[PDB]
Amino acid sequence: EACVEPQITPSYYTTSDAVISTETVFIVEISLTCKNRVQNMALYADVSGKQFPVTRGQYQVSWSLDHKSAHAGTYEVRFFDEESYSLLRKAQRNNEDVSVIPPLFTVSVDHRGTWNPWVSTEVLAAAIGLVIYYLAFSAKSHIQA
Amino acid sequence: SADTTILFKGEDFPANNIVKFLVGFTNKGTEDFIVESLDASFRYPQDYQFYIQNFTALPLNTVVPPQRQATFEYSFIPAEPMGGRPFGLVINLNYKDLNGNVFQDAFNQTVTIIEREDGLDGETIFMYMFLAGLGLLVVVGLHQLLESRKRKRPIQKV
Amino acid sequence: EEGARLLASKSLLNRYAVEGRDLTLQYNIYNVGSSAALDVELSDDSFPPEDFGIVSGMLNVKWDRIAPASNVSHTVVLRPLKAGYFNFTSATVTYLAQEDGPVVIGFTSAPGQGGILAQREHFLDWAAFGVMTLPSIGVPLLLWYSSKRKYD
Repeated sequence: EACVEPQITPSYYTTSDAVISTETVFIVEISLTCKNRVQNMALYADVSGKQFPVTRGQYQVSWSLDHKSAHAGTYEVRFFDEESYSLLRKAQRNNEDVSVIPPLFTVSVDHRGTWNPWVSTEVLAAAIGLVIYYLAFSAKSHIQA
Repeated sequence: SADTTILFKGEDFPANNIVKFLVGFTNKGTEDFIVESLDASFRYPQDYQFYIQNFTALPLNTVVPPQRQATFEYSFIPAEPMGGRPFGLVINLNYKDLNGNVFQDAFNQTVTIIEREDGLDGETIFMYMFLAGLGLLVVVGLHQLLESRKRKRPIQKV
Repeated sequence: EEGARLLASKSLLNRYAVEGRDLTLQYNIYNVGSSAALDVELSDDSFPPEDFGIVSGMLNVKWDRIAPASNVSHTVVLRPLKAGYFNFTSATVTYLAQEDGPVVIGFTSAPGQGGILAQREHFLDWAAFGVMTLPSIGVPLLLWYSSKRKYD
């Protein structure tokens, strides 16, 4: 539980085409198989002061935010065990910092390159019809001269 | 570990919001329960006798031994606007034996939503309506102002 | 103590990422209950064999673990064969709950069809299709400019 071997495998998420599509969830897979026997207990993930609902682990941090408001991959997410979460539940009302409670460990995430494309990948196909306006202008000229 | 519980997270339901319910029933009976079908549909709260809307119910035929539970999900989106009116949501265990008859062993729940807009694009329709009303009132006002201004002192008009 | 079980629905994210892109099906879990589930089953029963190929033949994955330690596999690599119309039929995700035993038959089927044309002869496809005809773009303009230079 001390993260003796900090396994850090970072991979990003496609997040579809967040500019046009609505499935805008940035869920980066930072795999962390540390020297721990974490099992049958909800290892709580506090990232930017927000406690993510942890299911089967999550190690995949999922910020379900719009791309315009989630163009960030670097995050310090603190993993707290059951006792640390219980202590935090009482310490938070006391205006105590996240780092003044005995934690389990911490993870640093770096996934710069958020959202990676063009806004419209299909409407530009219809723009090929604009080239026929040149021959239409030529036909108008033929009508004229 | 876990026990029987039915839930729906967050009460921020916009207009015509889709509400989902998940139910897991711990079977306290003396025998394994084989639920053939489940009852779930929205209707008029005061008069539940008539079926104004029949919500789709997928057959499940779930089998659970006693003191265990199974989880099932449903999702209903009110086509007609609604607010501040719970519906039935009655839980009926349809367990049948080799005899071929089902014995009804039946609580209620709540549902509510705040209505602002609806349609393919409700916001643009409401904005267009507001703009049309503003334009008609403004054009009437300016017509009256032009009629009044292009005269003498409007005191002998009476 | 609560529900919020598996909800691994297959969404129509991109339908076009890169040339020769292999679909990376991912499964999402959101549960807060303190209990655990056993005997996971991942079956690719409803998949298009003509346009998508499964890595490990007929995928039948059993995990039977609820732990933040790790998971067997949730990144299904569907390898396409050739360009065309691909349908995201469904992905079978059942659970043989050790508490009860019978199969929790759940598979999210969606009518999501997407078109990816020939990459070489959407964006790359249509761009290559448009730029295929070179003479029709330049030769009339070449003649127009020749006439202009002869007349101006």
